[PDB]
Amino acid sequence: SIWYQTNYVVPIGAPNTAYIIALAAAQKNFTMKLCKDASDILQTGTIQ
Amino acid sequence: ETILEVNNVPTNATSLMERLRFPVSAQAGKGELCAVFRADPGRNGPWQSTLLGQLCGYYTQWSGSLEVTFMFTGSFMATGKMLIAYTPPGGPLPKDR
Amino acid sequence: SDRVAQLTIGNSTITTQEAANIIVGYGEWPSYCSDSDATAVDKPTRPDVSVNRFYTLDTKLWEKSSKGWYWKFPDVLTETGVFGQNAQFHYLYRSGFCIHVQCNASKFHQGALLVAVLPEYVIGTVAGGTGTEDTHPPYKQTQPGADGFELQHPYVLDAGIPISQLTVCPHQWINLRTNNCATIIVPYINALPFDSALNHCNFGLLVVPISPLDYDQGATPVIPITITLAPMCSEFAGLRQAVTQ
Amino acid sequence: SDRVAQLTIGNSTITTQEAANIIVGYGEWPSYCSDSDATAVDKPTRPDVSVNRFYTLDTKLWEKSSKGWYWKFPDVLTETGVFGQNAQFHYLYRSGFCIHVQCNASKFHQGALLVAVLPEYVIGTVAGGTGTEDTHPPYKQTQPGADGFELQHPYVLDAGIPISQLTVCPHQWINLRTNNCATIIVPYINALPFDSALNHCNFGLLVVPISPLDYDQGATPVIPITITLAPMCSEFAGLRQAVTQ
Amino acid sequence: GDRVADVIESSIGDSVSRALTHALPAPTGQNTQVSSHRLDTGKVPALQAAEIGASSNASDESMIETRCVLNSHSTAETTLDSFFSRAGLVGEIDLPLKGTTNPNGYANWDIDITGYAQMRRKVELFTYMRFDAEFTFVACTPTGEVVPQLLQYMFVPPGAPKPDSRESLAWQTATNPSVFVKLSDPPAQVSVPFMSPASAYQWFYDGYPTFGEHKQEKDLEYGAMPNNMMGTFSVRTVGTSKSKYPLVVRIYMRMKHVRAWIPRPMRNQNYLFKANPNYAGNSIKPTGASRTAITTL
Amino acid sequence: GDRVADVIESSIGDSVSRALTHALPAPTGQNTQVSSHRLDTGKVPALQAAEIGASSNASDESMIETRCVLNSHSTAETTLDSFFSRAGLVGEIDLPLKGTTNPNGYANWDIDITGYAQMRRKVELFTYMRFDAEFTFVACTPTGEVVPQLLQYMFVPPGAPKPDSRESLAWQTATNPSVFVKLSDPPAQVSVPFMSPASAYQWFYDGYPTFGEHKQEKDLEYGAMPNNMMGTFSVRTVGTSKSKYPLVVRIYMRMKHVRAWIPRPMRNQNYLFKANPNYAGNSIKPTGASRTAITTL
Amino acid sequence: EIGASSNASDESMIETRCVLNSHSTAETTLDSFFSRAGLVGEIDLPLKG
Ligand SMILES: CCCCCCCCCCCCC/C=C\[C@H](O)[C@H](N)CO
Ligand SMILES: CCCCCCCCCCCCC/C=C\[C@H](O)[C@H](N)CO
Repeated sequence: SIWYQTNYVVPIGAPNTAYIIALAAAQKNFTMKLCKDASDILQTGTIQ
Repeated sequence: ETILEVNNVPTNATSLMERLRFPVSAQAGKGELCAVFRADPGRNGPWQSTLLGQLCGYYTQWSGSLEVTFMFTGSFMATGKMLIAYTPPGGPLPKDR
Repeated sequence: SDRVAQLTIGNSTITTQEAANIIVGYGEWPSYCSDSDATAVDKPTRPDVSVNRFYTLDTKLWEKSSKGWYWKFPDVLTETGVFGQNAQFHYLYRSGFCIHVQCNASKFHQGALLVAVLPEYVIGTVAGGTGTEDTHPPYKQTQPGADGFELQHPYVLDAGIPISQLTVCPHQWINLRTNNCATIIVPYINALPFDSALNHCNFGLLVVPISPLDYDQGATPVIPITITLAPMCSEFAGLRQAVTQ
Repeated sequence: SDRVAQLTIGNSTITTQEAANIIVGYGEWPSYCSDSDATAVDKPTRPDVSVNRFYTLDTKLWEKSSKGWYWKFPDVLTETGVFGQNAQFHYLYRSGFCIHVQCNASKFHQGALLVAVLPEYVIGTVAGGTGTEDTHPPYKQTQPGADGFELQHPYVLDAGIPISQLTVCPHQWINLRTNNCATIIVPYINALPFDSALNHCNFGLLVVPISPLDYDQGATPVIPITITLAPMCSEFAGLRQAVTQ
Repeated sequence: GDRVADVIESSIGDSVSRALTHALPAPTGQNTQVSSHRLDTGKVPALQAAEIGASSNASDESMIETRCVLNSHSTAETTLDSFFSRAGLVGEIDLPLKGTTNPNGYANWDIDITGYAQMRRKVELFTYMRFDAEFTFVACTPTGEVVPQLLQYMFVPPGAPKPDSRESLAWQTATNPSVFVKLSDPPAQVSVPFMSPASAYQWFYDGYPTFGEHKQEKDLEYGAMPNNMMGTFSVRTVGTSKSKYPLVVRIYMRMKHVRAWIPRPMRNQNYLFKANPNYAGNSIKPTGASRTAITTL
Repeated sequence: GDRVADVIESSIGDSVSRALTHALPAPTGQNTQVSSHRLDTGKVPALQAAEIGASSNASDESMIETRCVLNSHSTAETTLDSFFSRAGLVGEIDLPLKGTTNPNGYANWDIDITGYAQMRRKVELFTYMRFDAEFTFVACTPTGEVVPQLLQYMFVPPGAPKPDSRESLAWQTATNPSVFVKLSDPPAQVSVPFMSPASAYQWFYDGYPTFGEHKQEKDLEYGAMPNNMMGTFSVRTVGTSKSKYPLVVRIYMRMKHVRAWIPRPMRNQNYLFKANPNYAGNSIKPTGASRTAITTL
Repeated sequence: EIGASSNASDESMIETRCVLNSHSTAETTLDSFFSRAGLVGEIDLPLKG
């Protein structure tokens, strides 16, 4: 959850709305197990 | 790190680029809520936009810590302090800050 | 390299890119009570990380006419998280505190808050105006809780003492053109090694604007001041049922 | 020198002058989770004395027709003292237990209770009598809380298993002509190093009369059975807001 | 740094499990030593105190005059692997032609060994179990006949897409493990590892899988252990058109490299449902045979 | 015994108060060193940042060209004992003949030094104070006259019985300390130790003395510090019949062996009540003299 | 903006315990991931077609 701790303050002449971009990844203790097929199959009919 | 589509709401072709970023703006000082999402990386939702979530789909189990880095793209004159919180299992969506 | 800072304790981490160093009250760090200063014989509980973390308890709005506020410690936390719980089940409590008052604005706003810590902050009344009436402040004014309380006569700190000499107490200033937060670390201050977290407030935190907030029409007018604090070296003794007061 | 005993832990001390030794379940003492068995990375809180003490939670009356009762751990304590609080603010919990079931009578009364500990005590229903209905026990029957719950079919432990073979679980007997209490010490039992004190009950305590209570008319007919227990090596992790279920 | 005494002498953090007992080698039954008469006061092996919770320590030698007997009777057959590493039926799958169930040429079997009593009762003797397993698939027509038909068995872990038709794209099996075999071939057989996220599978989980109010509707989830839910096992005839013959697949499981913890009373009431100890309340039978009197046979 | 790492490397229990500063000898004022002009970049002693919360470190030598001055000015007179060990009025007791107050020949004075402003203001400069004290009792008639009268002063600690008459049995003073002296004698004088149950008396206690609901009625107890309530001081003319002369007793206290902690702003509003910082809200005056303009004297 | 991923570790953002992680990373190697046969071609040889 993301909350306003104080407020987004800006002086005269600057936009009142700005954006945040979020980037995500895993830490170094991260591992995966039990190789399976993914839930998505990007194909409708036969690929020609 | 790949982009997390926290703002996974717009669906019309012409607005898909908007899911790539969420906003912030001047508020009323009530410690208002800005956004929320599940931390589950291999679950449907924002994480599906990340390569992590994608690779995650080829494995049944996983273990590890995760990290999300937020980049502010406002003007240089904009200031602000945000409180970002991870709520471990069992705790429901925080009603307030 | 002094303007930037990070405070991590418990499962909470605080950052700031416009700091003005850190004050360690009375030049001393929070420590646990020694076996020679101690008097009570029961082995204490020191919950560590579950209570020595950062609680973010309040947000006030700074206005061109604000007078100032104060909060009492540990009163502000007695009903919060695991710390509040221990403070309730136990008779005896001791701890230090790391206070982080936050307030950011813009390079076009101006104003300066004085953030200080006043041990044994006893509140007084105006004695019926004339001074003929021996009135006393109500519980809600002496232990305002987490919402704090607004000063009625900041100049005399609602206690007959000059705010001009308040700097003799551990403090910092949040002068917008310079910083966006104050950080003060406070050790346990009392004449006893332990005490009631309920009946006695070791000190009060004061946040008073000395140089009024100002900005031209058009700049964000909502300037919040948020209070975050973390107990340090929390110790508890004298266990029984929980009590709120 | 085995009939007499004293258990002191925390700020609580228990005595008995008619004991029958102490059982240490599965021949092993409660220990803290090792750095190699552990998986969660956050530094845990180990409140010690404030939670590893003796809580006396219930008293049932033994009657010539009583069937028997059971309590679930740690369910019985989740709403009690500082322990209950930690179990609520934290996701993860692990601990051991020292159980002390008490029941005294006179040299003229007779009867024998079986006191046992059954890990993962899953409850079953009678499936509509006929066995054609796939019914399931309600929350209040699976986690009866502190009041415990009375067995409906003690012979099959309300789970399709012979109470006659229950002695394969850590146990003791309170045979009035011999002793007046059972004391069983239990280590953490699970396939995970930590778990929810709310969603999962590591084991159930059973107190069942196998040789019915009896006495002649005129002897005190009110024979209570009291339950006292103490968590041991309590560890907690995964902090957030309090949750009751 | 620590300084106050109580902190220094604290035992908080001791991760070693003090153990009161230890295992000893026991390849054969115990021997019997010679014994003679004993007429003593104070020495009383015969008398015990069961209330304590321990079994009687009285030996043969101390209750009667015994001879010497060199016992070389092996104890090897009662080891967990000897007892469990014997394949038994755990699943049955039907692939009929014109039917009510699987007339679509395929089937999905949620891996659960509690459907058959013989096997189920054995494992439920323990609470926790960790092991590897060998699966064997025996296929034939309902008459026990062998036909020239080709099948595909695919292991579908939780999260992988489940086939919904004999022609599902899922059958591409690019990452899942699949076995292609004919009925004419000997039964297919494979090894499976210990796949739980837990250190052991548990036949009994006294709890709920999720937080929240546990109302009537969500009571079907009491005892639901995701750690035991290994996935689905899907089979299909390999073709676009329907198979000419009706089929049955019997799944046999043989545990190996077994470890078990926490023994418990053995089931004594007929089983009614998979993963759920419900018993017929009206037909509660005594564990064994009964007689007319205690003073007679 | 401890074993898990986090426990071993824990600092829980450290009872040593890490101190960032330390006292140094300073018998005289500091000397002034010679200084010359400095025309440098980077070096800027004049510029400070008060927000930090510390006082300016800029010295004379760095702001102007100074000569050398050997400063031998003593700093001895500003030590706590120099400042406080000077007797001052703290109590006044009246023993009139025909009066409204003490026409019964005796009086009980609850030991409280906050009745007089001069003294009170000095001590309130600190929050905590520990010291021994010398008390001096000056008695005479209301005109400042000396008469041949005998008095008894008795220290009545909390819990000891308080005299209720000039003839109370309490005056037997078998265990309490009493002083018998005449007005004709020089003033009585005694030493008193540090008697609080606390390590120090505290002029300010921000709290309540008891648990419970703190309703309006019990608001008179806000700030009530039992640790500062040392007891009563009772005086009486020594006789069965009433004294022929009206008397006044002035109590002077001189602190010695003083220690103080936590300095605070000095009172700037007239005092109104003992132990209570109430000030007249309508007569809130600025701390000092005022002028008409900031650009004028 | 630099183009690198965050170097911040768990230890520096919260107070961590010690955990000896023996979780294998073997299953995510290229061969583990790819050396599993999958359908790539289908060929039909009908009679009357
Ligand atoms: C080629 C595919 C072969 C199929 C592979 C099947 C692997 C199954 C792993 C064995 C898991 C043991 C059984 C676990 C739990 C019990 O059956 C029940 N769920 C208990 O409620
Ligand atoms: C022969 C009897 C002589 C009388 C002895 C008097 C001893 C008094 C001890 C000095 C205590 C210092 C004053 C303490 C507290 C203040 O007066 C107020 N109570 C503060 O509210």
